[PDB]
Amino acid sequence: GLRERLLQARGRAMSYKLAIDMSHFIKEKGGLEGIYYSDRRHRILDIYLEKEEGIIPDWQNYTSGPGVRYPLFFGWLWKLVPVNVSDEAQEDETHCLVHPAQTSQWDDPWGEVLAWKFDPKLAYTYEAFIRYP
Amino acid sequence: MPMGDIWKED
Amino acid sequence: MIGGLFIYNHKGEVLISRVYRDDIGRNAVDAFRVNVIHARQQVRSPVTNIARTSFFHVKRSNIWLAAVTKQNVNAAMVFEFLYKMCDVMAAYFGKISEENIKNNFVLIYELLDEILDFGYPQNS
Amino acid sequence: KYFTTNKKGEIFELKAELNNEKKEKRKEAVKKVIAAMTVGKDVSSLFPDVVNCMQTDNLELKKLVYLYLMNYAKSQPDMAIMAVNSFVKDCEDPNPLIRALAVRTMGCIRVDKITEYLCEPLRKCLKDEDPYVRKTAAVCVAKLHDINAQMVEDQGFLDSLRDLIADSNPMVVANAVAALSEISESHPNSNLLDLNPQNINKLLTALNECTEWGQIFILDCLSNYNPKDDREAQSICERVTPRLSHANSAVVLSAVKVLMKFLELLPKDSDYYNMLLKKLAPPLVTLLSGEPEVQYVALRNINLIVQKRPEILKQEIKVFFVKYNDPIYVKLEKLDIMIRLASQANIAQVLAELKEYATEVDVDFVRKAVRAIGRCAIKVEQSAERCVSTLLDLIQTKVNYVVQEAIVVIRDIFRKYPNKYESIIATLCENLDSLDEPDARAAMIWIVGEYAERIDNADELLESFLEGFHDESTQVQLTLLTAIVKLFLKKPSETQELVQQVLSLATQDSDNPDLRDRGYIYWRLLSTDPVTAKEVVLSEKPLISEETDLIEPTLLDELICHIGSLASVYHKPPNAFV
Amino acid sequence: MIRFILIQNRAGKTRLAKWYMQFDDDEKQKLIEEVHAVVTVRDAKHTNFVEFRNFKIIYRRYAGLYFCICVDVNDNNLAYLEAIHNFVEVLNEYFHCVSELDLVFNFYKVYTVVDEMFLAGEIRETSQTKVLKQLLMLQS
Amino acid sequence: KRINKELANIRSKFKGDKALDGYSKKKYVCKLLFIFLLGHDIDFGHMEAVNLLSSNRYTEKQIGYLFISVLVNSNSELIRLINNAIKNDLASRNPTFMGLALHCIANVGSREMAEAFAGEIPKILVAGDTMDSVKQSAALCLLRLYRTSPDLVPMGDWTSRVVHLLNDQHLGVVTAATSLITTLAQKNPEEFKTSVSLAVSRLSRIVTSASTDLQDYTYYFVPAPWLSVKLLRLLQCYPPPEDPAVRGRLTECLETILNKAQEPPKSKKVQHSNAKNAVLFEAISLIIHHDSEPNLLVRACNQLGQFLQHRETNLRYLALESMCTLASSEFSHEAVKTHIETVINALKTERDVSVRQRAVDLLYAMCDRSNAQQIVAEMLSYLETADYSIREEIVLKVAILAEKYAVDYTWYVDTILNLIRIAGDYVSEEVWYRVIQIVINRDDVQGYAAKTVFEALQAPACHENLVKVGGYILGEFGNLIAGDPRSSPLIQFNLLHSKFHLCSVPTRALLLSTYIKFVNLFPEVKATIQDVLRSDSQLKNADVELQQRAVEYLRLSTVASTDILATVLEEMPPFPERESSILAKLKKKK
Repeated sequence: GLRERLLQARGRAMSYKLAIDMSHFIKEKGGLEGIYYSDRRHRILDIYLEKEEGIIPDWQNYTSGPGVRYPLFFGWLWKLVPVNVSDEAQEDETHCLVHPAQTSQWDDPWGEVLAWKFDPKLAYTYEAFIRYP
Repeated sequence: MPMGDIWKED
Repeated sequence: MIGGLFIYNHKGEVLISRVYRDDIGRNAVDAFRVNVIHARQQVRSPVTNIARTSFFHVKRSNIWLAAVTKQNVNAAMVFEFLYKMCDVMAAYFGKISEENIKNNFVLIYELLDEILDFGYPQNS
Repeated sequence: KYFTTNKKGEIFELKAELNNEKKEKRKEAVKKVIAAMTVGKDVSSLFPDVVNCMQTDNLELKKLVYLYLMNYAKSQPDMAIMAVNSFVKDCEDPNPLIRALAVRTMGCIRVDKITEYLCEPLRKCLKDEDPYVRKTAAVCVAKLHDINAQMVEDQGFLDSLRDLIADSNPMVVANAVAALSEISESHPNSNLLDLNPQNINKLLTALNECTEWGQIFILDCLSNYNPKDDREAQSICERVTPRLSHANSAVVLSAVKVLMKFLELLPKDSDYYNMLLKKLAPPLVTLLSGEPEVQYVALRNINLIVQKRPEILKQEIKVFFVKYNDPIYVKLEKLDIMIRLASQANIAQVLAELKEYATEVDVDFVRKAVRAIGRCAIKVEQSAERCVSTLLDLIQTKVNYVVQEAIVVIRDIFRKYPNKYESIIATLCENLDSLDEPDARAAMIWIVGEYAERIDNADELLESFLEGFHDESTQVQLTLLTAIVKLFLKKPSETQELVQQVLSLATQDSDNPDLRDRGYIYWRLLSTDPVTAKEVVLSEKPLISEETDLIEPTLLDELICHIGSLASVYHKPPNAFV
Repeated sequence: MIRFILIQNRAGKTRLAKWYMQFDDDEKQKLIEEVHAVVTVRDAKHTNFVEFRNFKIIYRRYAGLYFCICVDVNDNNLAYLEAIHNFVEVLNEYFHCVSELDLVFNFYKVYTVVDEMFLAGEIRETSQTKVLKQLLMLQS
Repeated sequence: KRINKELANIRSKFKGDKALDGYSKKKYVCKLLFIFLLGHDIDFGHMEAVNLLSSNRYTEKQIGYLFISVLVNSNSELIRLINNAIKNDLASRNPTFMGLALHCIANVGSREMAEAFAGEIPKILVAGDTMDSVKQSAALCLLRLYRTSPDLVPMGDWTSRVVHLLNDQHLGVVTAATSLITTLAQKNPEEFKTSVSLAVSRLSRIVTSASTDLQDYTYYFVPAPWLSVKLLRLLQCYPPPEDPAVRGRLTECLETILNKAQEPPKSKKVQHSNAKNAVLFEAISLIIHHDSEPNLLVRACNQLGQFLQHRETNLRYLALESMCTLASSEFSHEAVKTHIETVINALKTERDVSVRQRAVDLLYAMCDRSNAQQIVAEMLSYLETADYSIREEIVLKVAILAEKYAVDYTWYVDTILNLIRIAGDYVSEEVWYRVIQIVINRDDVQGYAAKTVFEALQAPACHENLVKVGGYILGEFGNLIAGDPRSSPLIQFNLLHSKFHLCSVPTRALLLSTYIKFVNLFPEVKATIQDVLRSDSQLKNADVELQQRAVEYLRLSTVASTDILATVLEEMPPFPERESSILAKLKKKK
């Protein structure tokens, strides 16, 4: 369901403990930490959590700084690491053209390809409260 | 236990 | 003497490059491909003078061994060093192709770290 | 966890793989980093993770890390000084190969702390055991002396270089004299320290017992040396004379440079001069049977050798005839050396190949051949009429890239012989069977301007060009005046509308100050005294020399000392490429 | 006006070439090499417009493919750049996904999409839905 | 190898007249086209596919049309059969076949086909019975025929129907008719004057629409960006409307364009950002080309000034590109000149060579009287580390600015000497013509220019153009620096005689005139220069220029009459007023 909708992208209160539990459910369901970032997958994940749990679209807000992207709202356990794609990856004859390896690159203001990755170090304390005002 | 992204068209 | 040893494929992509002096940069990398390989037919003299820079090139029917200098080198010494390098790579791994480049990419740099030092063709 | 890269559509971290205990995975990771560095990525954010983490095995990983450091030594010293103390603490290692590699990768760092933090590992490995360590030490001495700056112990480095000149290993002393030549690229106070009666014998013994590479540097520094003795000079020539080395071209041309700069004797009475002339010709002939690039370099040097001393390859011309399986540069230069060596005893062999080369397919080669026929006409005395008939037959084929080059050598024949060919003008100027390039235009305009007693309808052929006065040709005035300073006197009230029209076009229409000054010099001369103008402009001119395509003698004496250099191949002054 | 449309992979081949002006065979052989030598060196952090003598060649890099559309310096470069992206999205939506192997194997559909998108140096249809409907009607 | 095996397989498929089929021949032509895509030339039997165009198989017909479009040869009967099939498809009621024929005409460009089908295609274009997909191909086909042969295009009575094409519900016809009228307006403005007033209403109906309309012609929540750009480029090729209602409607449309640009973005897509900024930049170019509304010009200059601070490099390129004619205005010229330091900073902090070239062009355009010395110094600091390909245009632009804006010409001579010293190999000849003309014309920088070029010639790594300029300047004004002990006539000759040998042919031609002017000037220096003129290296030289100069100067120095010598080699009168030959060279270059 969620993995099929995320891989088909080739062209109440916002409590933090419930967001941690839902992030753990997503990680054990096999939906993230292996895919790239785009606005369509952002809207798909927001609409999926709003459909399956009735969540207000307020939590998914990542940092706009250059480099590593962290979630600003507390509870979400998915940061983004700027993946520099190798030269032997963007030369294959089966890679999709409208794909966030070559579509999401033009859209970010720093020009960096973003992917998803789990970070349990932010489960201890906040990061956006000490990184940016 | 994650999986692999679809990078190649089958 | 030799201020660079650039190995180019038949299209123009760099395989093994090396910078020895501060007067050779990425513009010196790109200008050789811009005005030597990607050009017209009737290939002239192998010592090309571009922007007070000297490009020697030797095409071994599939690959382009080039040297980029910027002063009064000994003339035939650079070509004899290039032919000695091609003979050493031939005796090492048979023919010279992109599979031989990728399969011995560490060994090529290991040979360049011993047969050449600051543009001086020191014998191993 | 920064700088995360992929592998054929995956996600994996490089820095954890670098800091991991798997040394084979660390080697594969640093191989991928070096591959990205070669293809042109910005992998400079891994420097404290590839330098300070040097805890694994020595040889291959340290060689790759030192390759990364000698590639990225132009980075910031704040990042380069993270483990630079443990980097420079390598002159006490048990492996002299590791010591020499550390010196060779520390020499390429042009940092401000280099002259204060590299003199101790350099001096701690000068008087070492392995000769390759001293070789790399002298290489890095020349590398640090390439900046030519007063270092912390630069005088001690020069004294150690002078000590390493007279040492045991031949490659070591060859590299040391090469470093003395490298620091001798500028003009210091201790420029070219000879120390003759021991260093010459040491260099000769090193040349006798050297390898196939140090002889080039030894003969390179020997080329600038100029002694004054006689028996010492003959011993130097006897030690230099056996040269048929496996490096077939560089050592041979450097020895030819040494022997040609080593020519200070009687040019007609010294028997050893004739001995050297007999000595140079088997290497200068057998040098051509190799690869095409060193063949081209040998031909470009042989051109200068023939232009200076023609009595070296004079009796051997059969090795310079072009075959049918040669590249274009060898095809041009063998032709030029052949038409320079066209003597009075091989014209029958020369002219048949010259008239055969005109039917080739390389356009520049056909242009060189149709200039070569005229150059051979200027060279050979009793062949000018046959070559003139051959050039007229080639012009009668009406080929655009043949006529426009043939009329220039025809103008050269007319300048060499001003009386014997007064019949070609009324046909050749009447043809004009092309739209001529400016060299052929200048040839046509000069031929019309001179010999004006037989081209008496020249006013129409000059006024055909006089309307479109936009080219680089001052001949349209300096040949108009040299004929219509006498035709206008023989016919008064006639061609004033030419001898004043071209001056009004060269006075206040031509923006070129050279053309304007020529116009004013002419206009102030013939409008004042016609006898003075006829004495100045229409005076007799001397004939040109026999060898046509020559260089200046000062530039030839410049290229004599640079026979092995790149200035011989470029045929330019050495300040034309800096 | 659009002078030529090129699809060049980074290896050096030419997959699609449409020439609207009058070029010779040697001119077509030389301009492809000049386009390759200009375009395939600059990275993604540069601009997307290059000038040759009087050209305004606009290029994008989709997964090793290089889409180049040439123009003279009179027209809107962002408009032709989004025309390139719209043509790539039309070729994407004709399939479920597309790549260089699909562009090689379906070049008879690629030339149909180009002839239904660009013509005579200008754009034939700005939309994509009518072009997809025309391609589905011509699929029989 | 593999290409030879593929050619052998193609010859085995179609070499003689073996038994084949229609689908087999179609697959053989498809394989031949696939081999042609790999870079292989083959022309075995083009008539077997040219005669197959009269079939009913649409796929095979399109394959044959692509084959005769990619391999259009100079055949007579094959092109005649192709034109007959084109006329049969145009006479037929098949819209796909008619569009394929129109595409074949517009891609072929044959003179015989353009002379044959010069009348039927506008009749198809104005035919109301045709579909909407035929007109958008036919208008571009007529545009291609008009670009191929403009003399064979009549101005028929269908022009009122051509203007009436823009009132269609379908908008691809509007795009094709806009591309036609934008080219035809440069020769017939009065025949499409009403199309301006129709296109204003069309652009208003586009930009005043919500997201409900234009369900297929929209682009990333932008209503018709290519059509809006085509309409604005159509209006740029026309004067502003004299009607006040049409002028106010156009002003309100441009105001809504600027307000939509100043509005925050709806989505975050960079495709939406480009498709929204494209209409903005074309509206800015229209406002700048009109130069009629100062309220629009001030807002456009402020919009471009705020756009120059953006992060996207291919947006800063257009922000620098669309301001060259904005700097040529008068009212917003100060608002252009507010960010000269920003242009200089964009030239310094660099990421793209064409971005630097556009910054150079904008600085040269906006250089009127702001800071001429600062602009010239920044241009020289850019030129010292510039590229080795476009250096000549920068050298000519520096020379134009230096000869244009200079109160005291001492800085001009210093600028020309710095430009000759820094990469004099790319300095064109008009620059060193112009500095000689200016030094001869002016009469207060002569001694300074002579002393400055005499000090500049003493460097060892001099350039050839410096030797030419110094040779003529010393030969003209060697008398004014004869009193100084460092500039005696002996040193004045010996420096040029050292620079004479290893230089080129026009240098050696000019220095001989300098030598004879020195013989005319200083009777102390006559002996050595007369010996150099009498030398055999000058007399017996192979070059006719140097031989004539040396021979006639040796004859002219020994006529035993100093009065005639002084009358001939006197002071040179100044040049007449020319018409900026450097500007003519720059206009011929760019």
